[PDB]
Amino acid sequence: DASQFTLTVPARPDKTLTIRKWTLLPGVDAATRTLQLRLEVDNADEALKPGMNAWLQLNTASEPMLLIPSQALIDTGSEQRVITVDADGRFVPKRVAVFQASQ
Amino acid sequence: FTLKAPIDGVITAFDLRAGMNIAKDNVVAKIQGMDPVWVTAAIPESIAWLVKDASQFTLTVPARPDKTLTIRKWTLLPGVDAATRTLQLRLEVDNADEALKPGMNAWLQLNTASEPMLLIPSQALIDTGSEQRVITVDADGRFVPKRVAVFQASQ
Amino acid sequence: FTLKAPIDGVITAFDLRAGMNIAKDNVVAKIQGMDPVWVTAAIPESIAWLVKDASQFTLTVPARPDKTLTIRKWTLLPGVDAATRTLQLRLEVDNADEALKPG
Amino acid sequence: RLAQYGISLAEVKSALDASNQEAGGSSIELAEAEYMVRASGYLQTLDDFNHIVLKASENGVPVYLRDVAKVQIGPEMRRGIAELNGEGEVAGGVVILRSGK
Amino acid sequence: TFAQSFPANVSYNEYQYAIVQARAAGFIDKVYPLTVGDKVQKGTPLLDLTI
Amino acid sequence: TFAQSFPANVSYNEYQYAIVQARAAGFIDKVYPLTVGDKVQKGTPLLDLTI
Amino acid sequence: VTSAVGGAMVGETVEGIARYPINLRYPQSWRDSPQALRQLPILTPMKQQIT
Amino acid sequence: AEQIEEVARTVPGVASALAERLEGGRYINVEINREKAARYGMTVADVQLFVTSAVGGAMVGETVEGIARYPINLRYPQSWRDSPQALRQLPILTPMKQQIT
Repeated sequence: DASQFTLTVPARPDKTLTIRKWTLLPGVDAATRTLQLRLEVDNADEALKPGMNAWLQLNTASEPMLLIPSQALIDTGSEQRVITVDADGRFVPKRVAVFQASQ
Repeated sequence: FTLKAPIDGVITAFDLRAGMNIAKDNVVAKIQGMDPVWVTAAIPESIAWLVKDASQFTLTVPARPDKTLTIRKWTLLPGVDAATRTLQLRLEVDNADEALKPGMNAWLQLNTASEPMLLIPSQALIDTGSEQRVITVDADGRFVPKRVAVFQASQ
Repeated sequence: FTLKAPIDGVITAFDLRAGMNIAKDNVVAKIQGMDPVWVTAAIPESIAWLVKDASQFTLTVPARPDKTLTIRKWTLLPGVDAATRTLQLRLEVDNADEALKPG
Repeated sequence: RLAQYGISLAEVKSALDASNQEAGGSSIELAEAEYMVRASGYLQTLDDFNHIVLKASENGVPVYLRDVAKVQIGPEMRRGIAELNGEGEVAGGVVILRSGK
Repeated sequence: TFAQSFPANVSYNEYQYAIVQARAAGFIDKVYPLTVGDKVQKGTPLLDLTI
Repeated sequence: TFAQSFPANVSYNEYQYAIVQARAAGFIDKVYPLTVGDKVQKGTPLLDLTI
Repeated sequence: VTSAVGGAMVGETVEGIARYPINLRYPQSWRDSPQALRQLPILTPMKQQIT
Repeated sequence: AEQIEEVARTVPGVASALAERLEGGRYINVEINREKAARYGMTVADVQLFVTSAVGGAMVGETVEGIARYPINLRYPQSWRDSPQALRQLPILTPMKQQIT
C-alpha cells in the first residue's frame, strides 16, 4: 500500500505525468503469469496515446533493519562479514546475518 | 430497474455498456468467487495406483512462501487430461486474505510409500519390448534366467 | 422444477449457471458414462490383415498395473481415421471399480 | 508412448541435446572481488534424464522424457572381449612401448 | 502365432450419452454445486428453473 | 518409496459462479464504473435498464 | 534406422575426467528380426502412425 | 601452504612471503531447476542464454572494417545484473511470452 509509483512514457520525455490513483487488480493474467497493476493518469493534453509503452518504477519501504553500503559487505557463500574500524583505527572483522539488498 | 452482483466475486465478462440495448441471451456480468479458492494438480497417470489410497499432500505456491500448507482432503476427478495424460486432483483452500489469485502457479508435494511388494534393483531387470526377466543365482552359484512380472519402478 | 442427472456419468459440459435464463437449445449438462468404459486402439493401415475374427486381445493400462481387465467385446470399426491412417478397433472394458479413467 | 503423447523421435533427440551442458555468464564485482557466474545444467542423475522437458502446454503441465522412455544403465556396443582361463569375462589393459625404446 | 502391440485411448462410453435440454423455456432459480469435470450419479440435481 | 512434485494452478471457484442476464428485453439507461477484472461484492450495482 | 533400430550415440555425459555415452533406441523387441522392422512403428511429422 | 607461509615470515631474513591459494575464488551459482523451467517450457540452454548474453557480455559476432576486427555483444544494462538479488529478479521472457524472473 505504502508503495510509491513514478510513471514515464518514451514517446513524450518532455511531459511529467501525475497519477490520479492505482489499484492492484485481484486477478493475475493467466497468459503472462503477472499481477495487474492499473494506474489512472491525468491526460487532458492528449499526449498519452493508447498503445504507447510506459515504464513503471516503484519504491517500497521495508521493516527497519541495520543498513550499510553494499560495497562493505563481503560474502563467501557460507559466511558474510564486514570490517569494523575500532576506536584506535584498528581494523577488526565481524560476522553479520544479511537480510536483503537493493539499489 | 437495477441489476446487482448476486455474489462476491470477480468480473470475468462484461458484454454490454452504455447506450446499448439488452436481450434475454445478453450477459451483463460474469462474476466468479475466489475465497474458497480452487487449485488443481496434474499427476502423471503412471501413479494412479498409488494416489488413489493417498494420505496427504503439501501445497505450496511461488508467489507466497508462507501460504504453504498440508492438504488432507481433496477430490480426484474421473477424467485425465488427454493432452498430457495426467490425473486431475482438485483441492479447496481458505483464502480470505485474497492471497492466492487465480492464475498463479502452485506445487502439490507428495511423499509416500506403497504396500510391501517384492523388490529388486532396476539393474537386475532384463527387459526387451515384451520379454522381461531376471538372472537368478541358485545354491551352487549357477546362473538361471526366470520370467518375472513387473509392477512398477521407483527410485 | 428440478432437473436431475438421467444417468450415472461424468459432466462434460455445463453451459447454464446461477442468475441466467434458460432456453430449449441450451445445455444444462452433458453426461457421459464409463462403467462399460470404451478403449479405442489405433492400428496402422498396412497391418489391417493382422487382425482377424479368431484374434485374441489382452489389455493393460500403465496407471493401474494391479488390475486385470476383462474385455466384454470388440469391434473393428468400418472407417479408418483419415488423420492417422489407422483402422479403429473399439473394445468395451468392464469397469465397475472405476479404476479405468478416460484419457 | 511417443504417439500417445504426440512426440516425434526428432523432437526427443533435439530436446535431449539441449539439457546437458554448462554455461558461464561473465563475472561481477562485489566488495572489490571477481564473482564468476556458473550456470549448472550437466546431466549426472537418472532423474535428470527422466526430467528432460519435451512439451509444455499453457497450463504449465509439461511432458518429460520419463513419459516416453525408461532411462536404464546398460552396456555399450562391445568391440573387444576379454576372457580369462575360460572361467570368466574380464576387463584388461596392455602397455604399448614406443617402438625403438 | 502372430503377435503385435498397439496403443489405445480410454475414451468415454458413447452409448451412455445424455445431454440435458430444458423441455421448455424459463429462468434459473438455483444451480447445485456442480461444474464440468465432476461425476454425477443418476438422480443428481443439476438446477432448478421456473417454466 | 516416492517423492514427486506435481504442478498446479490457482483458479476461480466454479461453485461460486454467476451469470447475470436480464429477465426481459429492454434498453440500458446507465452503466456503473465496472469492467472485466474488477472485484465486485454481493449487492454491487451493475447497470440500470428499462423494461 | 540409426537411432530407433540402431543404438546411435546421441550425446555424452560428463562426470569429472571420465566420459559417458548416451543413446536412443526402441526396446530390442521392435528390432528383433527383419519382419519386425517391416512393422517398425513410425510417427510421421504429420502425426500419422505407420510402419 | 598457509602454515609454510606464516613460518616463512618468522625467519630472520625474509621480507615478504605469500602463498597463492588454490581455491580462493568467488562464485555466483545459477543452479537451474529442470522442473521449474520445464514448467514454462524452457530447456536448460534456453535459460542459460540469459546467463551468458543477458547477464554476461557474451560476444555474439564480429564486424569487419578492412583488415581490423570488431566484437559485438548483447546484454541488459548493468543495473539488472548489479548484485545477486538483481539476478534473482532477472527479467525473462519465456518462449511462451510469459514474463518471469
